[PDB]
Amino acid sequence: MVGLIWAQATSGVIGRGGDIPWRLPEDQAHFREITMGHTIVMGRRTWDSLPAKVRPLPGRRNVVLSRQADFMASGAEVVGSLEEALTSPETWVIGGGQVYALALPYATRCEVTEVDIGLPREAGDALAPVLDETWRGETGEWRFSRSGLRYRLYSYHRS
Ligand SMILES: NC(=O)C1=CN([C@@H]2O[C@H](COP(=O)(O)OP(=O)(O)OC[C@H]3O[C@@H](n4cnc5c(N)ncnc54)[C@H](OP(=O)(O)O)[C@@H]3O)[C@@H](O)[C@H]2O)C=CC1
Ligand SMILES: CCc1nc(N)nc(N)c1C#C[C@H](C)c1cc(OC)cc(-c2ccc(C(=O)O)cc2)c1
Repeated sequence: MVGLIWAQATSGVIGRGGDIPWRLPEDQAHFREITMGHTIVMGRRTWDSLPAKVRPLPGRRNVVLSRQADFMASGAEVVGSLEEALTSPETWVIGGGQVYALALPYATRCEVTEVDIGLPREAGDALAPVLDETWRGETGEWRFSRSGLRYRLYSYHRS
């Protein structure tokens, strides 16, 4: 089972300028709940965006995709191909834009957080993948953050 997990603005934006363009603690707990104890796979750019205190993400086997055979990352398994990255029975792909696109055909689950923020797409943004009709989805009820942000969770499956 390969799953994708991401948080997006309604527009589809998941990243801009190498960061996630909002703060949503409740989403972080959700992310932790889904991924804990499992292998997580991420692109090198997403690995870089992790704060040092949380790099590698603890309690998870961190796998980082890079075409750089040189690339070093303490606490992470650096691999040069997707095949090398998806060798765990339950694998969660945690970003970013490039790697969601690469892993999407391998995926049978998506766990999506939608953030109700005004954030129209700009050229060069990292974007969420588009889920087509092969997917079946359940839409969660809207929640309000601490904070000021409305958000909701989707669970998507295909067999
Ligand atoms: N909102 C969310 O849920 C999330 C948001 N983000 C955001 O996403 C953005 C980063 O995503 P993105 O810019 O798309 O970059 P990625 O995080 O997807 O990493 C891209 C890198 O992955 C490596 N790579 C890509 N394809 C391959 C391949 N086929 N084989 C081997 N290595 C490969 C390369 O690393 P190299 O260049 O070293 O070869 C490439 O530069 C940031 O803004 C981040 O904050 C990230 C995760 C989740
Ligand atoms: C929490 C954000 C997030 N939400 C969802 N639903 N899917 C995702 N794939 C990511 C993501 C991501 C990137 C890798 C990221 C960036 C970041 O910048 C501060 C922090 C985290 C992060 C995730 C979990 C934990 C934790 O378990 O304590 C800490 C930091 C994770």
